[PDB]
Amino acid sequence: FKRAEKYVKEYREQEREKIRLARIAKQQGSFHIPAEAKLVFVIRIKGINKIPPKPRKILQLLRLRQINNGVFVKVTKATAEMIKIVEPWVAYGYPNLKSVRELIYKRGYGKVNGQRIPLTDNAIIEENLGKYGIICIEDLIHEIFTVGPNFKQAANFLWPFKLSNPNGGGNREEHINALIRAMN
Amino acid sequence: GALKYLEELSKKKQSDVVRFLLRVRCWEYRQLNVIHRASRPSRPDKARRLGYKAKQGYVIYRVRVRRGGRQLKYQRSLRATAEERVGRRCSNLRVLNSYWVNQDSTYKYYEVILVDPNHKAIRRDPRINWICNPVHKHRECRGLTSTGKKSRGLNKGHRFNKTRAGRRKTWKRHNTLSLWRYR
Amino acid sequence: ALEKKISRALGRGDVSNAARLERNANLPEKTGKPRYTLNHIIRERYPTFQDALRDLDDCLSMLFLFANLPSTTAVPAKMIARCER
Amino acid sequence: MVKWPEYIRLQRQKKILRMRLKVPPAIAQFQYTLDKNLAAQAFKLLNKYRPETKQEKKERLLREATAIKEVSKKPYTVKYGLNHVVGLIENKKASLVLIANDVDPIELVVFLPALCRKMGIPYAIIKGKARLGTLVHKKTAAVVAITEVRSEDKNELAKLISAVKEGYLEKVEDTRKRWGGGIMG
RNA sequence: UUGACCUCGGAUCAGGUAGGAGGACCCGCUGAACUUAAGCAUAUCAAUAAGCGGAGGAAAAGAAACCAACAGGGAUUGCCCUAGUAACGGCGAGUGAAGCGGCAACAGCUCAAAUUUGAAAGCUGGCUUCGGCCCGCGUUGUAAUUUGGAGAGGAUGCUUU
RNA sequence: AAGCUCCUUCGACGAGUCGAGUAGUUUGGGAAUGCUGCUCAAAAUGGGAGGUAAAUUUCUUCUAAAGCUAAAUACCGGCCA
RNA sequence: GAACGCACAUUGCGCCCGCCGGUAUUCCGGCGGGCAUGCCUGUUCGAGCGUCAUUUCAACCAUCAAGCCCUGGGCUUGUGUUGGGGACCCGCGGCUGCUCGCGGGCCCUGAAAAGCAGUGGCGGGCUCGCUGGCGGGUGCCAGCCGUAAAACCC
Repeated sequence: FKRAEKYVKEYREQEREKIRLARIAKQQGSFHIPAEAKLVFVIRIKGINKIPPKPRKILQLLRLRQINNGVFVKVTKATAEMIKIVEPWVAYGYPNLKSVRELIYKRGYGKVNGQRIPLTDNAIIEENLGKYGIICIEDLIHEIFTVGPNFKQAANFLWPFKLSNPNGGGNREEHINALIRAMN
Repeated sequence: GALKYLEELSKKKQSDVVRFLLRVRCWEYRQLNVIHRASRPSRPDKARRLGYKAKQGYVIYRVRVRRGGRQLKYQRSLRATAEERVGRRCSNLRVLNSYWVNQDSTYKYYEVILVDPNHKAIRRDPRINWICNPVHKHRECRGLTSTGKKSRGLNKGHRFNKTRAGRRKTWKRHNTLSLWRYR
Repeated sequence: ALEKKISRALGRGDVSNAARLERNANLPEKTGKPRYTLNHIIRERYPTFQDALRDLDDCLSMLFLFANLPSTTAVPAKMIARCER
Repeated sequence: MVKWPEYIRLQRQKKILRMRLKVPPAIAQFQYTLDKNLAAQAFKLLNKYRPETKQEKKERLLREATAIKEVSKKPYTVKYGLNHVVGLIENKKASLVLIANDVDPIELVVFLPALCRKMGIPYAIIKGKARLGTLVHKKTAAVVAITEVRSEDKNELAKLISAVKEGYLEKVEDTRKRWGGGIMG
């Protein structure tokens, strides 16, 4: 059974999201960030129950549906506009070397033939990818950190990470490290 | 505040509210033990005006007493019998006072406010620690409570000539032949 | 009993008393230190140091694996960092 | 068959006796209690105006002591205590009165709805003296009252007052006078 | 599902307390008969003895719902006279006070009925490095203020620790 | 923290208790002298007790139903002298 | 002995925590410390078809950014409004006109309320025709635009 205050709250959130989407669509999508491409970790948090169609399309294009899912994403103009669309549901920022290293060493899984296996062998990842230049796990570690042409296939290869629910641990540039530190 | 209203209500004991409440409570008390511990006074205005304080060391004890004669009438009051029975159950406490709470066809129910003389909250309070003195051991057995003071006729006036200072002391004083040295 | 008190404070709506009681509890996720004080038991079980080394074989094996192990509800992250350190 | 314990049987029979007798109107008015939504709104406001616990009071007093070692307005709180609240109602200082429905010596509160009606203070009967107790950091509370508030939610208090006087007082207005209970049928 | 409240219980849990003795005097409860009235039953014995319960170095009583009719007195107790008077009574046996007056000794107070409400300001325990820290009691009322020949609150100006 | 003074402000005082009827018990004491049991059951310029033929109950004097308290008093017992 | 782990007319018989001696972690004997009842305060454990609370009604725009101009003062863009009523003053669009629209100035009202709802399309949805393809109706759209056609969708 569902009460009337839930209905009016829902409608108010949907309306506020609708005006906010109209505001960002009307205004020219230029962030206060230099034109150089960067790298940001994105972890999506519980927020609004009902997702508008453009945010759910962007979240599906960024493959974030399940509970506590995280993905690294480039920073250029189009991706800046995409992450500015889905700001209230995601939290993003610059990761650290130990953050990505520990996060892939504790929770790094792979996708092939539409199924998700744990990273068990380097022979497994070499059978999965083969010939784009990656030869081990440290290879995709510094491929994620140091910029290169092999971002897209490596990001499509990796399952996104199902981090454990914390017990209490906008935009920021360095507090995300403590977040994934407590998220793991 | 509210105790003035409760005093005025307690003064109408056959009105609908008070009659209803008295009957429901009488039913419950009848099915309880003869002498049972009461968590709080059922008549807080009456207990408060008799010296009950919501402080550790103060205890209420409800007691039922069979009503009627002993045509020899018992010169002891039913309220005095109640305090004596409770005082024996709680032999470590001092009977402070007691008051009527209910009456049935065969019983009269009374609540007895008792005080623990060994609790430190009572021994440190100059308003109650007089009861810690050993001259107040079993006040209900020597006619030293309110019922005892009434039944011994301890009042001022010509109507209480033979009992105002003690009946037996007055009788011994009147029946003593005083012979002085120079007669 | 202190778990009963912190549950009472949570059910009573007192956030500050809940914070005080969880500070007093020393619950081993915000600290990383062991929940209980185990000085006397390990004193009575190990009277000298070479027995401590003999069990430190397995102890250090457990800890190195645990430092390379991830974190869940029963095994939080802070004492995993303490394992690493 | 099996035998029930004595005090459980006393509890259930006291239930049946208090619900199936011809109850006088002053006691039968206490069976009509606020709904869930209005109690939730009232407790939102009263949770905004809770008193301070012992720890916060000593902490604040230590703060003033060290500030003196090295300006305020009147505090606004929920007023509690039976004699204090009765004195507030009689002097027409209280604005809203919430009376618990399960005071075991019910004489302590039977005159309270009539008193609030006479002096003109809006009142409502709430479910649970333990609920009012949690609000004032005590085990129980027979009655609570709100007299005056900070500016930023005065309007809200006014609406709440109007709410009870439109949502509880007129639904009680005809049944507050009638005897309750009975086994007719 | 979880957590309060209330009520009723358990524990070889912690800290305490009661019982018995003594009982000359004291406070209560209960309670006779012989005897006198030259018989005897009302009465007397006697509100005594026996019996039961409860204290102390004293107990009890005690600061007027008193005495009085005054030009008034002024908590209680006891001594002297009042006084074998008043009063009551098979008006027989008899029973039998008190006010005033003189003296000994003198002492007055605490609560309930109030909203601290600009702040439960109060208290029992446990831990202690003994200095201050926790749990609990308590708003169905613990401190302060007040106790009706009073009192409160403001103002006011002296006088007190 | 405390006493006093002043006043265009206030001033809450004890209920199965008084009392009425009735049965015992007790007293010099049917205003029942007091107490107790049963039935009924109060008041608020109120209530209690007295004074008075005096012209109507005029007047007088106190506040019950909560509590503490030394001394003067008793004493075949206790520690002694 | 009030007499107190049970009995008591026996120097007998049990429970909990420890020790010593004699073949001794197993057997025996002895020893040390505890174990009565009523009640008060606290502690802990437990019951109750006694009893209440448990589906955010919160915050979240820029608390300043970006670009100009003469680097010292400003300028520009950042589109963000509860609903009614009135015994008034206008302006501008329309209508053959009354009048109706859009925008102002003056008041009143609790976050107040008792029919009056009408302006044209594009897409998607539903429906019914023809042999996935072709056509129209719609008090459907928590989808866009303003009549000219898109955007969005896949």
